[PDB]
Amino acid sequence: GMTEYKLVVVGACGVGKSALTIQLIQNHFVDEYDPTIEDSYRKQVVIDGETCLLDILDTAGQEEYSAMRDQYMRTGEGFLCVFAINNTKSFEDIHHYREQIKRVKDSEDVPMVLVGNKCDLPSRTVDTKQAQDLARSYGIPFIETSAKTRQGVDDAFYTLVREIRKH
Amino acid sequence: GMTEYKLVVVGACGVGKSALTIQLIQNHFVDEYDPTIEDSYRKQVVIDGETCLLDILDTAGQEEYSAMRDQYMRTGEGFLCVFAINNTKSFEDIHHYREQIKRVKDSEDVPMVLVGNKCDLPSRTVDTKQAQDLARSYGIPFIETSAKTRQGVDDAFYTLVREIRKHK
Amino acid sequence: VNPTVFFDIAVDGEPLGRVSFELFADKVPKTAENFRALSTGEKGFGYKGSCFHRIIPGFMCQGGDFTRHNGTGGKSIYGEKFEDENFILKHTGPGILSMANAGPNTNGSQFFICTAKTEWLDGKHVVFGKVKEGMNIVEAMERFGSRNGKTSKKITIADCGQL
Amino acid sequence: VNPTVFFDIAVDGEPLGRVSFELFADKVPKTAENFRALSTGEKGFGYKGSCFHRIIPGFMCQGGDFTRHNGTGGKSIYGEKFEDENFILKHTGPGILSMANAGPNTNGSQFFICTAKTEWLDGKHVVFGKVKEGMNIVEAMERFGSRNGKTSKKITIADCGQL
Ligand SMILES: CCn1c(-c2cc(N3CCN(C4CC4)CC3)cnc2[C@H](C)OC)c2c3cc(ccc31)-c1csc(n1)C[C@H](NC(=O)[C@H]1[C@@H]3COC[C@@H]31)C(=O)N1CCC[C@H](N1)C(=O)OCC(C)(C)C2
Ligand SMILES: CCn1c(-c2cc(N3CCN(C4CC4)CC3)cnc2[C@H](C)OC)c2c3cc(ccc31)-c1csc(n1)C[C@H](NC(=O)[C@H]1[C@@H]3COC[C@@H]31)C(=O)N1CCC[C@H](N1)C(=O)OCC(C)(C)C2
Ligand SMILES: Nc1nc2c(ncn2[C@@H]2O[C@H](COP(=O)(O)OP(=O)(O)O)[C@@H](O)[C@H]2O)c(=O)[nH]1
Ligand SMILES: Nc1nc2c(ncn2[C@@H]2O[C@H](COP(=O)(O)OP(=O)(O)O)[C@@H](O)[C@H]2O)c(=O)[nH]1
Ligand SMILES: [Mg+2]
Ligand SMILES: [Mg+2]
Repeated sequence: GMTEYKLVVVGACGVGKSALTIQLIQNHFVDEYDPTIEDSYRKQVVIDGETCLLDILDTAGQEEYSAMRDQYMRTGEGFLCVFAINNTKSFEDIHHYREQIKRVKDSEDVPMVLVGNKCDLPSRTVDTKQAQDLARSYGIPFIETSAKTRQGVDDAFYTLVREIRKH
Repeated sequence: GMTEYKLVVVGACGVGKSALTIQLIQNHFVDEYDPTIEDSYRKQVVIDGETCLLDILDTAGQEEYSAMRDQYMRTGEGFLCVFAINNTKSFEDIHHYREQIKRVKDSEDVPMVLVGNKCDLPSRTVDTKQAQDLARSYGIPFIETSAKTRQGVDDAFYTLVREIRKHK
Repeated sequence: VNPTVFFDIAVDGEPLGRVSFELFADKVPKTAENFRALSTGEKGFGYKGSCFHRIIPGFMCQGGDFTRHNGTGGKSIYGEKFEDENFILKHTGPGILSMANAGPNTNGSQFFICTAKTEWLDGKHVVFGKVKEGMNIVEAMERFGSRNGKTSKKITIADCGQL
Repeated sequence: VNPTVFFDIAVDGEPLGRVSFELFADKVPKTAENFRALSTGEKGFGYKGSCFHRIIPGFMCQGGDFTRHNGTGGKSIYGEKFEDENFILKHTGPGILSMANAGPNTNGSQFFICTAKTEWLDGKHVVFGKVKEGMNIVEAMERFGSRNGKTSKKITIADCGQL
């Protein structure tokens, strides 16, 4: 039987977590804002010649519920830590996310991938070097995506699966 | 906020796990056989004058998937162990479920309630004192229920919540 | 004086019951009038025919999207969005009626009815009413909710107006 | 020669594509004839208009309840249920067409199409066909499934018949 991979998409609100997930699962774009309470998806794929089953938890970034992320981090295998290229606070929030997962699962080597969505945007506030810098300290990759054109969507999720296989 | 109780309904295929749960949640009796894959429900209730939130997992009784009960047994807080009073085999399956839950939870003290369902049916093969004896030997309550008439439906779930509170 | 409005709720088209609300026009006259006018439809649009798209047992029932009918739309009688009027009233318990939003000053037509105390929403959503009659119907709506709010049946406002 | 049948699949009324199946009348003539007759509708009833009610990514797509349209019903051309013809053929991989049931000798009209190898169903479900053309339609149907099989859109057999 094919292996199952439990991926968790995290990040602040409106950064595009659902827009990325729906593009992967449904191959269409959600232009309207439908804020997520919590959603789960299933998708079978071939990554590097192996058929595998992706279990994807799409989470809510509302700060009021930041104390409740412990449960889904204890069950998840890999984490797609999403900020937006035009949201400085979302960049600063990634530290609390990583420290949460480190403490929840009791490890410093947890598969993660940094995703900078809204690459198509005609603005910016977060540079790519600082992304790769924090990524080089944790030991994780970085991918720029756009759910409107589907750029980098497949790459983002597949890189995280490859990171789980190493652990 | 109100306390949330993670209840799991277990037992052989076709004993009435889903019928019991849907009566609790929707006050409606499903007379058709819709075999469950997995289903979760929520309901807020008042038990002994305190409001709480029931989270109920409806499980699959198929024997081909018996080695896959591990994850839901680890996260569940209390277990409704259902057999049908007209199905001797389902009563015998109860022992295997309890042994699993003990083995998965690494404990002899797990909040559990034994439920003999379909007590509206005219021809039982498991006698009430027989299930009462097994419940006593387990140190857990026993309740006869009917998802068709709603007899003991609220009682079974509420008694499970009371068992969990004492476990605290 | 505080007006009173009613919803006639249906489940998969079958009538369920009437819920009435008192609208605190004495504390939030602008928010209350928006809900009142949308309940009567006197502006040419409103809640009649729309559904409750989100029902989370133990917390609240949310509805009010009559423009898109997917939980992302809705509009007020003052335009697409209007400002938070005030936060005098708080989410003190079941039956509280309050405005849904997507950030500060984004009130439209989406609302929610509390089925329990939700004090972490105080200062963030404008409370403007409370269930007067028919709290049992709101409790009955919870039979078709779920953990993330997806409903198992179509819960609609078959009729609505002012009492 | 084995007969061939087609399904025209629609998603919320929008056409998705045509799937065709070869039915192994040489190995399971009674089970193949049931599925063939239900596809044409020649007995006065059959699959046209019925939906796929259970889709689980990584495993299968299940449909065929044309009597109750809720996953509990369906009927064969020999009565409500008929016996297990044989278990010669195995669930060897994607595209396999096989009969759903509720235990031994309860074949009705519900069927399933594997999207992977499901070898633990061998000897328990009668295999009687395989996808001939349009496997990618079946794969596209997966995107509307879920862990417990509930579908996010209505997947229907908009039309069907024998080629
Ligand atoms: C972490 C899980 N989780 C919880 C939660 C929390 C708790 N508690 C928190 C409180 N602790 C107390 C100190 C002890 C105990 C533990 C328990 N279990 C849960 C649930 C069931 O786990 C799955 C929630 C919650 C809420 C959101 C996202 C995730 C959430 C969310 C997203 S957007 C929004 N909220 C505002 C939204 N905006 C729009 O809809 C916009 C759309 C587009 O533009 C117009 C239109 C809006 O106005 N409302 C109207 C108001 C109620 C609100 N929706 C809603 O539904 O929240 C539901 C809920 C359950 C009350 C909160
Ligand atoms: C434990 C969870 N779990 C799984 C499962 C299992 C696995 N694997 C098992 C195999 N291992 C490999 C060798 C190692 C690896 C781990 C992974 N993840 C899962 C899922 C996603 O966890 C939520 C299943 C499964 C199936 C049932 C109940 C629970 C199940 C179930 C109930 S009734 C039935 N099955 C037969 C059913 N009958 C009716 O529908 C009746 C209706 C009324 O009367 C006419 C009509 C029927 O005929 N079919 C037609 C055929 C496929 C079949 N449905 C179905 O849906 O199975 C789904 C699924 C996912 C393939 C199996
Ligand atoms: N320009 C642009 N907007 C995006 C992109 N991804 C998401 N958005 C917008 O960001 C808003 C919020 O998207 P959402 O998926 O709900 O983010 P979430 O709250 O983290 O799940 C939506 O209006 C989306 O249209 C993107 O790649 N480019
Ligand atoms: N007469 C009677 N029938 C019941 C009762 N409970 C369940 N059933 C029937 O038994 C069958 C199986 O019920 P179900 O809940 O789906 O079994 P499950 O696999 O344990 O979930 C259904 O047709 C139900 O209508 C009951 O208390 N009385
Ligand atoms: Mg989202
Ligand atoms: Mg069941």
